[PDB]
Amino acid sequence: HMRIVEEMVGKEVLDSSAKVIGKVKDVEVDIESQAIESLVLGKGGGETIVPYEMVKKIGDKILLKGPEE
Amino acid sequence: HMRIVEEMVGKEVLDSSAKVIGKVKDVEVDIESQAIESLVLGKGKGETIVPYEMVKKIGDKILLKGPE
Repeated sequence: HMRIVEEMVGKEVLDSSAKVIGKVKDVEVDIESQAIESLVLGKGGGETIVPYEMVKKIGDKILLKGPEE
Repeated sequence: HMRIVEEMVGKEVLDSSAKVIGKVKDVEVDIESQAIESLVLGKGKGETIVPYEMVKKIGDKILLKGPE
């Protein structure tokens, strides 16, 4: 249960290497399943689309999983 | 497929009786099931929580409820 705008947005996404890929710009949703399918991140100064199946944890920051994870 | 914040936050949501319940200020998702919970409407400070269940269509506006 999370507020996309007020919460899960503007949130930094880190890859498994503790690097920051960017922040959450929006969230692509599949119209059918009414389900999430990917996060659209922002560079800053243009967009990166990361599959939601990559997200490992979502707390203060969003942690993507490793290649072996 | 449909981007959320972009093409869905801000749009007005209308009744079955073509009435304006409010505008979508936010949307909640069940980060586990990967499902959109409901829409959070700006008012008529206060908030209305429309079970995303209903939503019949999304165009320049959001249409909902019916005979079900």
